[PDB]
Amino acid sequence: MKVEEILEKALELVIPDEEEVRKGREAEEELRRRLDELGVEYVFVGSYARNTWLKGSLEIDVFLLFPEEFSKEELRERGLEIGKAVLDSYEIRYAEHPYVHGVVKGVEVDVVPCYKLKEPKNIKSAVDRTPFHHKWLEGRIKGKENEVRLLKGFLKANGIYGAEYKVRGFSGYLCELLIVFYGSFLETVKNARRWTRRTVIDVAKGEVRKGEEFFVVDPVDEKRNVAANLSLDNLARFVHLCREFMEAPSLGFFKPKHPLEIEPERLRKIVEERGTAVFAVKFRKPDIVDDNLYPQLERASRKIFEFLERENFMPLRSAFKASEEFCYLLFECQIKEISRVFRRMGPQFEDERNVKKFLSRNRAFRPFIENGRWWAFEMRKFTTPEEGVRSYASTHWHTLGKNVGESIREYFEIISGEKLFKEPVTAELCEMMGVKD
Amino acid sequence: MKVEEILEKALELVIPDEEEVRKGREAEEELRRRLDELGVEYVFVGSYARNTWLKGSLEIDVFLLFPEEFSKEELRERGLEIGKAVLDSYEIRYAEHPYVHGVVKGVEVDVVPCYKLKEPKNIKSAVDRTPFHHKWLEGRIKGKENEVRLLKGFLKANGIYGAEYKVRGFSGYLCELLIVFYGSFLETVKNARRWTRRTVIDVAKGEVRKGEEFFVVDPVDEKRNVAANLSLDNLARFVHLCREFMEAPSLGFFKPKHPLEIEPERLRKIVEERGTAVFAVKFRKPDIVDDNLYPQLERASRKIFEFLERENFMPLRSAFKASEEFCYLLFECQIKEISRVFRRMGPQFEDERNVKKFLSRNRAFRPFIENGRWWAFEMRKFTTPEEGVRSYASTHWHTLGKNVGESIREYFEIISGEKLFKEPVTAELCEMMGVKD
Ligand SMILES: O=c1ccn([C@@H]2O[C@H](COP(=O)(O)OP(=O)(O)OP(=O)(O)O)[C@@H](O)[C@H]2O)c(=O)[nH]1
Ligand SMILES: O=c1ccn([C@@H]2O[C@H](COP(=O)(O)OP(=O)(O)OP(=O)(O)O)[C@@H](O)[C@H]2O)c(=O)[nH]1
Ligand SMILES: O=c1ccn([C@@H]2O[C@H](COP(=O)(O)OP(=O)(O)OP(=O)(O)O)[C@@H](O)[C@H]2O)c(=O)[nH]1
Ligand SMILES: O=c1ccn([C@@H]2O[C@H](COP(=O)(O)OP(=O)(O)OP(=O)(O)O)[C@@H](O)[C@H]2O)c(=O)[nH]1
Ligand SMILES: [Mn+2]
Ligand SMILES: [Mn+2]
Ligand SMILES: [Mn+2]
Ligand SMILES: [Mn+2]
Ligand SMILES: [Mn+2]
Ligand SMILES: [Mn+2]
Ligand SMILES: [Mn+2]
Ligand SMILES: [Mn+2]
Ligand SMILES: [Mn+2]
Ligand SMILES: [Mn+2]
Ligand code: NA
Ligand code: NA
Repeated sequence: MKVEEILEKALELVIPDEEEVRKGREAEEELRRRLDELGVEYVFVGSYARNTWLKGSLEIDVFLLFPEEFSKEELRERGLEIGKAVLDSYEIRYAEHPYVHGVVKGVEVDVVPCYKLKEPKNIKSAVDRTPFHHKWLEGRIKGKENEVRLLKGFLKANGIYGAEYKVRGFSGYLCELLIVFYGSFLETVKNARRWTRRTVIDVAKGEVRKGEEFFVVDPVDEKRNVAANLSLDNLARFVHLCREFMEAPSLGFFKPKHPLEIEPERLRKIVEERGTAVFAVKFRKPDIVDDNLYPQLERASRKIFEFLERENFMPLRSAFKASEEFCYLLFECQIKEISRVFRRMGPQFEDERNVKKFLSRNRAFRPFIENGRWWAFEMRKFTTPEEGVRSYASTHWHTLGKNVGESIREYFEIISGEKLFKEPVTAELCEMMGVKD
Repeated sequence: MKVEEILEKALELVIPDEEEVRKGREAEEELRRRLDELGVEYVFVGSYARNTWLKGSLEIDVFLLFPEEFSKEELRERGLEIGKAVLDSYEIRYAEHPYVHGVVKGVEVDVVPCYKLKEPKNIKSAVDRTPFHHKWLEGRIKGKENEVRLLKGFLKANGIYGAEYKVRGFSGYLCELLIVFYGSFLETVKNARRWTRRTVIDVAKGEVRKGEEFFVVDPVDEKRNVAANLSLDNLARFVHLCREFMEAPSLGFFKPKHPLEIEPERLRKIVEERGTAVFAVKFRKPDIVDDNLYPQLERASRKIFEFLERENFMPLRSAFKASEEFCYLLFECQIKEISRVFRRMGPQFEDERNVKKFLSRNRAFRPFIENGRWWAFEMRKFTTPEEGVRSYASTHWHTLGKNVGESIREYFEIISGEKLFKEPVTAELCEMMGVKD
């Protein structure tokens, strides 16, 4: 319905509602009140400050600004003190150096202590450059706030907003840098059609060039890749969505797909048509934060995938899910049953001592020579992919992530069939198998 | 029972019997009679001449010796004429240049025409060096005739005597050169324990050295490998048999193993225990000689093996058999059934034009991105190895050898199970699966 009219309608799905904007301003004024009474110098940074936050993601970022001559724990101990006095409730979170996360009048706030540096040139981590992030964007982004919200809404409706590990998508700072570089949502989307996995966007030089990896150069620190947490596959999904949108634009690109919600009977039918083995490893969810859990689920699922490939079960795809109580690692394989017998490699015929050792073992069938080398028929200890994973998980839990592995050691189950379709995984199965509406 | 006493007992299994020696001498005298009346110059060569032929392999080789100045077809036309006058019956065989094979008083004779060269130095093929083979061996092998017969009997009882393609073993000329080089059967067997696939035996230089392939240098022609038709796997089998014999010598090494002769019920049991797919391609045997047929059966069986590997049926081993009326190509696979669905590779995400073409095809399930590249779920046209070979044999017969392929084009069958155990292939199946006594 013409690109320009679709973008006007999308603004209603992307701009926060009335009670959100008011809820936020009440919390900000109260927060100013408490900090001012303590005599601390501070600055509100982030998407709240710059009026670029997406509908439904209200969150207030504050940095406490201190004299340049204070030690490492003079900023840690003192900075925390103020953060605990100013919030209704709090939690010691850990991004790189510890900060405070809490609530003020029912609104999430982060309080981060750092130096008051005149000019940046002083490297440490991402914490100490964040004030300079705000300083660089403030007033380069003025007038373009809705362009930022269009880009964030687009990305969110398609599951790729956020740099946290559950997502591996686009951060808020990244969205704002893109809008500054290209000028608008529409120009971002038109130009991203030509991005590659080697594209380097150098915001401070107004330059695009080729490199070894996808790299967005932080204008505050030339060694920092702002797109570091963006996965290759999510970059690919975004380039394809940009091409599709420009080919046939729709308001539907700004709305989240309502899920498949299939009945166990239709899934049973689909699994019968495909002729595959479909199963899950179930275990208790360890008590750790998402940014620690999700890298472990990814690793555990890859190590089991690699086992299935090496054992000739021909895995197609894998997925994983965490609920409140349990985690699930999901697999589909092309092979449901393999023969008991397999071929084990022995030595070359010339090597007399090692040939004697190879032929000494008792076996049911006779070894043989093929292309100058000895081989023997031997028996597998499992013949289905479910039996294989039971064995792998019981013995090699120590490679499946520190905490995920320790949980599997205590308890796991392999589930298939009518039992599997009753766990909260039908949505992940459907996506993994490419099931249509 | 002591190596030396075993070798004395083996001489009875290796030396021709009474009526064989007499049957041969009658045919030789008659043959001399007929050639002498024609005024042709000739010489008896080969294992008959030198009294080195194994029990049960009586055959007389004659070469007709002609003046040096006769053209290529002056030796072909004239040489044939004499060969047809001298034999009771005949056949035009083809080794390299045509010769005559027939019978005299119930004994096989070959008559080959070639030049009467003073000194060898005149290269053409293996035909024109054969008189010089005899000349070089005559009287180097005197006194060692039973040593040669021990070596041939050893090799025969173990299925590796003969350079013809059905066997790919040791020729008679090769056995005689080995006995000259090492001095005896026992010294041959002790030294062959250390042969490798790089061993070069240079009989004329009294030297063993290393090369690129196993090579026995003809003392008449330094460019000719006398062991050219010996397979790598039969060289390996011979080195291992030599090691075993010296470790625990037995008369049993000179006797042929009496076969397994299993009942269909025991084979059914074994196939059930292994859990594999076992099947054969059956077709009519083309009307051609063995040295043409066996290379074609080997090729056809390899091309089908390579198909099964490429289609993920995990073939273990293959074999082949020709009876009087039919041929059989035999296979055992680890996978009895594979899923209908498989993963087809598409283009990298960057390549917009080729991505559009890939996503245009109608399919039952949705394509997906993985590690920067597009993939699609598609459906196989067969799910068992038997169904796969039916398809391969029907469409790609043109790669299965000229004559074997043309027969399969006219008629073939895939046979498994209780039907398979009733064809004359149980012995080849047992060997292929390493079945024990
Ligand atoms: O791990 C890190 C490191 C550094 N920072 C830095 O802290 C600042 C605030 O981090 P946010 O991710 O909250 O940025 P935001 O407010 O712009 O976006 P949304 O909440 O709307 O998603 C950003 O400017 C970033 O540079 C992180 O956010 N996370
Ligand atoms: O490339 C490979 C990898 C692994 N393997 C075999 O599979 C097993 C598991 O290999 P994994 O890599 O899945 O588990 P792990 O890290 O716990 O390995 P280990 O420390 O226990 O060795 C190993 O014990 C190895 O022998 C291979 O044979 N080849
Ligand atoms: O293809 C060829 C080429 C050449 N020759 C040459 O012709 C001669 C006779 O060929 P034979 O193989 O009949 O030799 P043989 O008589 O020594 O052994 P057996 O029959 O007892 O097995 C051999 O000396 C060889 O060099 C072939 O036999 N075949
Ligand atoms: O390495 C290979 C070989 C073969 N193939 C595929 O399998 C088929 C049969 O490959 P074959 O090599 O078994 O038969 P052929 O000689 O008759 O091959 P064509 O002349 O018909 O091509 C071919 O059509 C080829 O596409 C591969 O995909 N990869
Ligand atoms: Mn924020
Ligand atoms: Mn924040
Ligand atoms: Mn927070
Ligand atoms: Mn930075
Ligand atoms: Mn392990
Ligand atoms: Mn002969
Ligand atoms: Mn002959
Ligand atoms: Mn003959
Ligand atoms: Mn020669
Ligand atoms: Mn073909
Ligand atoms: Na195990
Ligand atoms: Na076909």
